[PDB]
Amino acid sequence: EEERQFRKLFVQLAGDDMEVSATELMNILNKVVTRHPDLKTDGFGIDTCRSMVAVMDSDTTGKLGFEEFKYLWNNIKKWQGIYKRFDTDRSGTIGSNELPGAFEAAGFHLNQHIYSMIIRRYSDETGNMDFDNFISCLVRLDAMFRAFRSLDKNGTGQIQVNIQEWLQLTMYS
Amino acid sequence: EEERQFRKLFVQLAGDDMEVSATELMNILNKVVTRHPDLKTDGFGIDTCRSMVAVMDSDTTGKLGFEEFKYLWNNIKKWQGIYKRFDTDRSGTIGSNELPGAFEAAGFHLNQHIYSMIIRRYSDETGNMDFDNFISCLVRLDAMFRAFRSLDKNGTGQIQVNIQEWLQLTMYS
Repeated sequence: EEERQFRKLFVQLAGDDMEVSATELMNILNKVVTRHPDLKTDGFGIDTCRSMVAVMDSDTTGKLGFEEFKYLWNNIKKWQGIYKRFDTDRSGTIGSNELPGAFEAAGFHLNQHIYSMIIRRYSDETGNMDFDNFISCLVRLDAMFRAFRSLDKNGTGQIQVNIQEWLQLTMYS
Repeated sequence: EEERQFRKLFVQLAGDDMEVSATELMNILNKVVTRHPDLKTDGFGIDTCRSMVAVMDSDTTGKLGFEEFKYLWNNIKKWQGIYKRFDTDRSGTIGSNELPGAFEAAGFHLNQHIYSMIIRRYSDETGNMDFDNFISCLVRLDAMFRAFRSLDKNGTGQIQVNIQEWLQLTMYS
């Protein structure tokens, strides 16, 4: 299967340590997305890669575990398809007319106000967004929802944070 | 003076609106840092630029006001000097041996643990950090401290957040 292949690659990279670095992850992802007829991207940069590693690095190592990798991978794979589905005219961007649906499909019911900020932060002048930013925005959004949830537990929707917890959850992403 | 010059430029860009866009800001910053004999950088990318605009955009416009610009500008200017001071051998990176001081000098007394995460998130394989990341890391750190503080007020060091406030403070940066 697919994951069994990435396992081989993970073993070729870290062996038993089974932890990939940001640079190594970047190269793995770029072979797939950079060489895609429908994606229109230069591939993931190391900064994005470090974000990806940072948000998945549950046990503060600095690398990516294989299971963490799978969660991240199926996310990019899933969002990749949503990107292609909404970039129907193959222009290399998803428009302001399709983005709301792209986000709903990605797994996020965002409030108008929050949606508006996200768009302003990740869209270009025209209000359009490319594959790179789409994935970057979503990896962060998923990480921030996960960060919130880590401090929730009781399910109240209200959390208490001190500056150390704050910086830890926001800086390390 | 210096700021009076940027005012002229701001007027040449937005006139009375006096609000610069991320792309416009990127071009303004790159003329200065990209053409610097001691910096060793390709200049700020639009993503970094959007972050800069997002963290300063106090009244959710999507652009940068001139006063907001000044705060940001004096920060980059200040951090730029700290970068040069610590990249003494002019290699284009600040080492793991100088970074602690670079951060203290920049205005941050960071706890070992938080410092360690930051470094792992922004340093390269070697533990070294370049001008781009130094500024990127600091713009974010300052923004996160400002975000915390916006919800503090009583000065208790403990804040309460709901998911909307959470996403607003972390996504829009």
